[PDB]
Amino acid sequence: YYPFVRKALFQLDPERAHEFTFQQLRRITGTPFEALVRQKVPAKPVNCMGLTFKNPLGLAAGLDKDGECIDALGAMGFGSIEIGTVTPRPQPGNDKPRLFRLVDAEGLINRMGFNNLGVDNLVENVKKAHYDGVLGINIGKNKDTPVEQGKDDYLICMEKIYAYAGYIAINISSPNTPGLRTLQYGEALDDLLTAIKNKQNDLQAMHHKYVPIAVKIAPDLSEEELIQVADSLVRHNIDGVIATNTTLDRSLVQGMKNCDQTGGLSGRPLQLKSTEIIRRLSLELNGRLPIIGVGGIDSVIAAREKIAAGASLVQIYSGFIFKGPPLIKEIVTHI
Amino acid sequence: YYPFVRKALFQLDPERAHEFTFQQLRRITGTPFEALVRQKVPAKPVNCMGLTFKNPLGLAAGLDKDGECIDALGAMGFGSIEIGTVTPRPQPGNDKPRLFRLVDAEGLINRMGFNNLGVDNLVENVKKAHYDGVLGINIGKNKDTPVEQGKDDYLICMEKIYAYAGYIAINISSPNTPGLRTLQYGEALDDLLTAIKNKQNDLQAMHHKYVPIAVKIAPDLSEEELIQVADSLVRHNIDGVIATNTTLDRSLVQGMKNCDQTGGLSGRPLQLKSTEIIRRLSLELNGRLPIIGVGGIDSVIAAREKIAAGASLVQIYSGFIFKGPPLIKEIVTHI
Ligand SMILES: Cc1cc2nc3c(=O)[nH]c(=O)nc-3n(C[C@H](O)[C@H](O)[C@H](O)COP(=O)(O)O)c2cc1C
Ligand SMILES: Cc1cc2nc3c(=O)[nH]c(=O)nc-3n(C[C@H](O)[C@H](O)[C@H](O)COP(=O)(O)O)c2cc1C
Ligand SMILES: Oc1ccc(Nc2cc(Cl)c(O)c(Cl)c2)cc1
Ligand SMILES: Oc1ccc(Nc2cc(Cl)c(O)c(Cl)c2)cc1
Ligand SMILES: O=C(O)c1cc(=O)[nH]c(=O)[nH]1
Ligand SMILES: O=C(O)c1cc(=O)[nH]c(=O)[nH]1
Repeated sequence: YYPFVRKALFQLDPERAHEFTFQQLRRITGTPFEALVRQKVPAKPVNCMGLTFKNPLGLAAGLDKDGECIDALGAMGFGSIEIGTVTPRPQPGNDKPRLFRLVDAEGLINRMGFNNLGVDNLVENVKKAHYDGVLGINIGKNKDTPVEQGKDDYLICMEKIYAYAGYIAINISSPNTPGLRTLQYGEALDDLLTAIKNKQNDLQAMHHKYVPIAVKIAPDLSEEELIQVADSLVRHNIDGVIATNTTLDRSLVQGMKNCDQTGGLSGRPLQLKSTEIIRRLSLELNGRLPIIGVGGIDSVIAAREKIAAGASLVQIYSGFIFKGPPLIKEIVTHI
Repeated sequence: YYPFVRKALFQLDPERAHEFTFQQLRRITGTPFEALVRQKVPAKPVNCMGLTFKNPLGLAAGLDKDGECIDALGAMGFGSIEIGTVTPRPQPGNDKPRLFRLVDAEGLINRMGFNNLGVDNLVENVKKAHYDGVLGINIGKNKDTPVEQGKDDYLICMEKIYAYAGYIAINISSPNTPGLRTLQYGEALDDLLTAIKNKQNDLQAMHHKYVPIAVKIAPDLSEEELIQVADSLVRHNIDGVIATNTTLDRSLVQGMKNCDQTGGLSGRPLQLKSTEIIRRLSLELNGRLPIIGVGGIDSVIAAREKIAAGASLVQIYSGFIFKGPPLIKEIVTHI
C-alpha cells in the first residue's frame, strides 16, 4: 500500500530517498524477490516511431540516469523505460541539495546538472538488462563542453548506444545545464538536428538498422519558439518529440516551501502548461511526427488529456513518486 | 482516513450513499454532535461581489439541495455553502437511476431533474442555520414551466429567499431540465437578466439589504455563445458568474462504465474544460465582474489553476466525494 511507503520514504530528503529505493531495486533484480515489484498490467501495444510499445505508458528519463535498474523498473508494468540523461564523460552535476519536494503541490523542483556516470557505463548496464519493452536512451551535453560544440557530445553518445537503444532521446531542454536550452532556437537547432540525422544515417549503414531519434523540448517555449521548433523537427525528419521537460515557472506554487529554489518544476504544477504545449505542438506538426507527452500526469484522466492534446505515448516521473506503482496500473489499464 | 471510508461508501449506489450520509448529517447538523465532522481550517478572507468570504473555497450547489445540513457542512471548513438548486414548487426530478459514478475517472454523471422540496421548505431550513460563512441560494425553473415564462419561477424564488441569502445563484445551465440552457442564449437571457436585476433593485429597497446575484453557466457554450453571455452579464450589471456546471462531453471517459449514461459529467473529466471556459470568460469579462470557478477541482493546484484562469472563488463537489473532507483542509490551507 503505497501511501504508507510514501510517508516512510518522505522522512528522507528526495535524493537520499531515491538512493535508498534504488538500493532495494538492485538487491532484488534477478532475485525471487523481484516479483515483489512485478505488476500484472493488461497489454495495450501501440506502434510509434516504427517501434511497438508494450503499452503507452513509459518511465520518463531522470529516474534511472545510469540504467542500473531497468529490469526491476520494467517489471512494474511500464511499456517503455527511458534511461539517462547520460553524457559522454561522467560528471557530478550540481551541488546538493539539488532536489526538493513540494508535497502539497505534489510536484518536485530539481537542479541535478546531469549527474551521471558516463555513456560507457550506461552501455554496460544496458548489456545486462532483460527488459522486453522499449528502451529509450536519453543523452545530453557535458557541462564543460561549449554550447556551439554540444552536437559533438550527442554524436559521441549516439555511436556508443546505437546498437543498444530502442530509441534515442535528445535532451536540449534541461534548465540546469548552462545554455543547453539555446540549442532549441534558430540555427543552433538546425545545426544540431543536421549533425544528429547525418550521424543517424551513417550509423544505420554501419549497424544495418534504423534507431529512431526523438528530441525532448522544454515547456517554456513561446508560441513562435514552438512553431519554429516544430518546423525544424519536420524539415530534419526527426522521428519524434518528447514534450515536455521541467519548467522555470513558479506561478502555481507561490507561498509553498521550496518554491524559490532554482531549477525545473515538475509534477502537478506542470500538468496544465505541459498539456497546452503538446496541443499547440500537435497543431504545428499536423501528425507528421508523433508526440511523447509528459508533464504532471498523475491520473488516468490526466494521461487521456495528453492523448487528446495530440500525444501518442505518455511518460511519468513525479506522479510515480507521489502516487506510486498503482498509478502505472491505473494508466495502462484505462488509458 | 477517507480512502477507506470511500471504499465502503462506494459499495452503495451513488444516490443511496447520499441518502445515508445525509441522514447522519441531519442528526448532527446544528448540534454539538457536529464535532464529529468539524475541521480546523485557517482564515483566508476574500472580498468578492461586495461580500466577505471566510475563505475562497465553497461547496457547490447540488449536494444540500434543500438546505438541511448547512451548519454541519460549514463545520467541515467551507468558506461558503451554496444550497439548491431549489424551485418554487417541489418536484421529484427525473426517474431513477439518475446518478452514476465513474471512479477510474473520479467523475460523476447525473440527470437528477432538479429533485428538491421547493423554495418554501428551503427558507424554513435556512431559518434554522447559524453558518458564519457566506450562504448562496441556487434557484432554478420548475420542470413544467414554459421556458418562455421561466423568469417567473426565478422571480418568485428571489422574493422568498432574498431576506435569507448571502448571494443568489441563477441556475440556467442544468442539462437535465429540457430547454433550460436556452436561457443562456440571445434575448432569452437578456429578458431574464433584466427581470432579475429589476427584482433585485426592488428587493433591496424592500429589505434594506445588499444581496449580489450570480449566474451559473454551462461549460458547453461555444466561443461566440460565451462572448455573448459575458457581454450580457456586464451589460445587465450582474454581480458575478459561477462557471461552470456539468458537461455533455464524454471524450475523456470513453470505454468506461456508465460513460454512455445520459446527463451531465462532473469531476476530473470536466476539470480541463472548466478551466478553459473560465480563462476565456475572464478574458471577455476583463475584470468587470468576478468569476466563481467550479469544475473538476480535486487538488490545491487544480484550485489555483482556476484562480489563475481568472476566478476569485472556487467551489468543489465531485472532488469532495472522491477526495473527502481532507480536500477542504488542503484547499483552504494552501490555495
Ligand atoms: C529529479 C529529476 C530528474 C530528471 N532528470 C531528467 C533527465 O536526466 N533527463 C530528462 O530528459 N528529463 C529529466 N527529468 C524530467 C522528467 O523526465 C519529466 O519530463 C518531467 O519531470 C515532467 O514529467 P513529470 O511531471 O511526470 O515528472 C527529471 C525530472 C526530475 C524530477
Ligand atoms: C449529483 C449532482 C447534483 C448537482 N446538483 C446541482 C444543482 O442542484 N444545482 C446546480 O447549480 N448545480 C448542481 N450540480 C453541479 C455541481 O454543483 C458543479 O457545478 C459541477 O458538478 C462541477 O463541479 P465538480 O466537477 O467539482 O463536481 C450537481 C452536480 C452533481 C454531480
Ligand atoms: O520504484 C521506484 C524506484 C525509485 C524511486 N525513487 C524515489 C524518488 C524520489 Cl524524488 C522520492 O521522494 C522517493 Cl520516496 C523515491 C521510486 C520508486
Ligand atoms: O459529506 C457528504 C454527504 C453526502 C455525499 N454524497 C455522496 C455521493 C456519491 Cl456519488 C457517493 O458515491 C458517496 Cl459515497 C456519497 C458525500 C459527502
Ligand atoms: O539537471 C538535470 O539532470 C536535469 C533536470 C531537468 O529538469 N531536465 C533535464 O534534462 N536534466
Ligand atoms: O438535475 C439536476 O439536479 C442537475 C444536474 C446538473 O448537472 N445541474 C443542475 O443544475 N441540476
